[PDB]
Amino acid sequence: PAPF
Amino acid sequence: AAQTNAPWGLARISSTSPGTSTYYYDESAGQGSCVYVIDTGIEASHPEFEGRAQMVKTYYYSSRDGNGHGTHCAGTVGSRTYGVVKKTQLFGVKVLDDNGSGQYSTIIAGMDFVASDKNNRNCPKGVVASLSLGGGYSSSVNSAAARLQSSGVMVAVAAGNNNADARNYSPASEPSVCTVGASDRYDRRSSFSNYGSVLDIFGPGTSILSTWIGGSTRSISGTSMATPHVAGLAAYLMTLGKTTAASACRYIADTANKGDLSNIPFGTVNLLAYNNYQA
Repeated sequence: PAPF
Repeated sequence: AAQTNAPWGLARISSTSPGTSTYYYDESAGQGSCVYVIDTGIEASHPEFEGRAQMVKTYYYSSRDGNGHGTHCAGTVGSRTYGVVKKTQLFGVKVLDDNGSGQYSTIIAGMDFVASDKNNRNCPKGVVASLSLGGGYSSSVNSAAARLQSSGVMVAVAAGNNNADARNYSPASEPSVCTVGASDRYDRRSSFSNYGSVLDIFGPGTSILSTWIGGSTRSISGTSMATPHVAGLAAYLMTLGKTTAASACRYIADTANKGDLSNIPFGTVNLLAYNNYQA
């Protein structure tokens, strides 16, 4: 998946 | 130095107790260090970066931060008002698109990119890479983070926001990098913060005030927000000569506020980034  | 009425997390990091409002830090503030914010890019022209920020590689059509997450991250790392390290050099690696997503191969390429690019930049005190991103378990992502780490860059990475064991969770689970959990204003683990034994430390991640695109500011929450406080703290500490890229995570854990967080599960460290500033 991606930003976090 | 002190920043009055600072955002809470800045104050938290330089405090042994929650509730304070001044951020106290050493005036060196990260100068000489470089922090690669591997994200969505950074609005380099935002007044708050005062020209210390610049895009170095994009994997997209533009180098621009059409998201803000990146600018937000870059700001807690080192904008003037909202950053941990007010004088650090920011380099933007847009591995993320304007929507905040991207592919592991592009994130892994951004990481190899930085491991190589640092060799042609002047970062006398160390290089940090802040990665407020992640996804499901990937041995190649982990791996890239471990090569980046081993090339001599302090890798700070978000634990993630699933209120789960970060062991799942890449780059978060690469035990050689620094896995950052999030905390709130009251010392509680951030309701969304990942936990587990691979975490190394916790930083303020709940409603963090930082720079936004458009030349503005906005408070947002996340382990993405805690990561840069610690990448920012790593850069500050490295410019201070307290640690190195290779042992900055270990050093932040060893000098942390211990046992202060509440809602820390058995197995997870109870450690809060602390700059240990003394006036």
